[PDB]
Amino acid sequence: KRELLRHRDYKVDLESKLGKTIVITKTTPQSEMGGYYCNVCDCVVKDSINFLDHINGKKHQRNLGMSMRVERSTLDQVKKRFEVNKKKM
Amino acid sequence: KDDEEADAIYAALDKRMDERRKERREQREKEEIEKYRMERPKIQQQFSDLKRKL
Amino acid sequence: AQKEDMPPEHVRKIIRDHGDMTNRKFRHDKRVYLGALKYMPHAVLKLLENMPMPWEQIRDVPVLYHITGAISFVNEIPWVIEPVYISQWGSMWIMMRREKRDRRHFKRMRFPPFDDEEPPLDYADNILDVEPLEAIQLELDPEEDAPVLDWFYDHQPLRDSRKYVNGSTYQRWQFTLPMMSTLYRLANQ
Amino acid sequence: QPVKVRVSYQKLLKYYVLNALKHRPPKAQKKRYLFRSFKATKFFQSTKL
Amino acid sequence: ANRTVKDAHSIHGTNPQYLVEKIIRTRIYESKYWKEECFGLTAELVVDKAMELRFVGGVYGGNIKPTPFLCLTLKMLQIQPEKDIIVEFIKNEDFKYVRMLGALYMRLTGTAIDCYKYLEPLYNDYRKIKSQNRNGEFELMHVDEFIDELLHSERVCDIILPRLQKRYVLEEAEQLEPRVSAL
Amino acid sequence: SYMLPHLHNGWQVDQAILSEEDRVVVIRFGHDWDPTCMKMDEVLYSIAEKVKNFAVIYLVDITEVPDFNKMYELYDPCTVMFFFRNKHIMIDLGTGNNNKINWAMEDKQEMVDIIETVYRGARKGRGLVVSPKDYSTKYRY
RNA sequence: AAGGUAAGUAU
RNA sequence: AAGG
Repeated sequence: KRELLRHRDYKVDLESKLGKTIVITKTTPQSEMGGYYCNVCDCVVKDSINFLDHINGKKHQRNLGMSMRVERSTLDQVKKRFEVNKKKM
Repeated sequence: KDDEEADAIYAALDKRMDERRKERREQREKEEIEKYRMERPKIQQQFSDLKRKL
Repeated sequence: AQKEDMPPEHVRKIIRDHGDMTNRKFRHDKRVYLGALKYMPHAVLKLLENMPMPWEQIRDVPVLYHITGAISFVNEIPWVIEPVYISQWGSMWIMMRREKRDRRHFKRMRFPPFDDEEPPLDYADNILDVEPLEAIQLELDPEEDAPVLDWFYDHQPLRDSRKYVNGSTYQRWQFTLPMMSTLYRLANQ
Repeated sequence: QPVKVRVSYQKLLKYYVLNALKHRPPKAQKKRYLFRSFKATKFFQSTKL
Repeated sequence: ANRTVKDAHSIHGTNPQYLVEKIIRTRIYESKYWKEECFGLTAELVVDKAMELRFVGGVYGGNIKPTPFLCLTLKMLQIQPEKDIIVEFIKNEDFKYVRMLGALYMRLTGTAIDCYKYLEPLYNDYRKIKSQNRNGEFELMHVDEFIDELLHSERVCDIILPRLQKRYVLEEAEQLEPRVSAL
Repeated sequence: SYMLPHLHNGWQVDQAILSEEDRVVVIRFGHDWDPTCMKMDEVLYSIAEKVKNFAVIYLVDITEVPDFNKMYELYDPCTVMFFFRNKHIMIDLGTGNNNKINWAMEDKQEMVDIIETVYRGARKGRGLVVSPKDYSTKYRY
């Protein structure tokens, strides 16, 4: 029941907390620690590039009930995408 | 299984390529250690008579 | 019980596919592939010793190749008649000297000829179709070079003439005095 | 002639003489052919290219 | 992911992505653009990202940093689109960059017949475009110049294109009609 | 060379490495019949009593016990490796290979000094110790 | 071609 | 935490 891979419709706020300072204590769990965190995979990553690698990893997709396989597109939907993109602008 | 067959085939081929002078050089080696062995006997041989008396 | 020759397209297809080891279809059996790779220097030695001579455009050579395309050997020893070979190379000497005297600017090749990330060319779609360029060949006078003119500048000349060679093995040669004199005159340089 | 080509001649003669001195008759052997034995096994096919 | 899709077939006897140098492929795979906007791309998604292209080029800067055009080219090499998809990319008229991406993919993977059948008709386009140099600077050229570079230059956009049989050689065997220019 | 204890399978080698908690487990990988191994084993035998307070010496035949050939790159005629508390203690001998002593020594005091340095560094909790003597050259003059 | 590896703990 |  591993669904095929799909593009991320949402951008990732890699630079959201630039310049900010986060105070972390012993009691503070991984949720609010500094860096990047994913609840889907429940992990903390202190890089933008490593976070992108993680969200592009096998385990992260697997925890989403997904698979690394990308579906082969069809001609009709490609043409319709061209048409709708032309109509939008 | 077939990996073993391929390895055996290549090993037999390498052994066959060695038959050009294998027996000649091996008999030369046999006749060459014995030439050296008379002048320089084996260490255990030099103690054979003493060992027998034990 | 002798092994019949395979069509040249069989080895062409075998080399064309299985090119990258990343394919997992043929990874099941690799001992047969790996065990035949240690003889790469032998393939190198047989290939370079059968290099075509400047008087020859295309040289078809017998080829012994692994069943998986792991390695290809040129199963041929370059036997050449010594007077014929010397005369051919003397005529080559004459031709290259005349070309260097005649050609105003000689464009030396660029080494390496191709880019380092450029993959080796496919023979079928790049060389098999294009006609070869003219080779170096001294012009032979039909009057005085007649004893050698017909079979000169040929790969293994007189190989099929049972009068002048023992046979296809190309081991012995029996040449007439006019041919020997013509070859001797062609190799004075 | 230039000095370099004269040294070339002398070095070529040196190689010739060294080859002539160090020559030893080939050792007797049984005729074993590598490519013939390649043809014997099923892993090698023959063609003309 | 990062590997070639299973249903894809080999191109020029190698992996489809291997048409790009391993240095440049490794740099692209580590680029922010590839990891962010090229994690999973179908033909529809490639079309969506293709129109956002503002320039064409290979890599730039002292360190090898790939352009989005090169990343999309490598993505299309990874996930193989059918030939009609490439033609539809080429048949596009509103967007020049999508047509250029399709033409580059056709040059990379298409047969020597296809490189003249589908790219030579693009000589009629002279739209001004911006091309990023290897120093990070941008320069203006035209569509026909890019097509000419694709058909005649060995290396285009920091990619060593596969060998093409010369046009006169193809004409002599008469399996391809000679090009008849509009002028 | 024959007076030292021998280990006859990989499990015995693992147990010998695991058993000693306060001593360096010096294990020589090779063959009792190899001349280089004969020299190294004679050197180890000459010091076996001296270093018994902080080192134990075992000999392993890499043909009888091939379980560590791929792991420890035991493809040399002789090889000496150091373990302390189930950890392989590397040593910077200056030879470019910091994992083992792959040659045969001639000085007992040399080997004793190396064993002592390994023991001290491993007791302090270090995975690499610097040999008191460099071996980038044989000091032959 | 080497004699130019810090030993780690985390993710 | 990510790669074959």
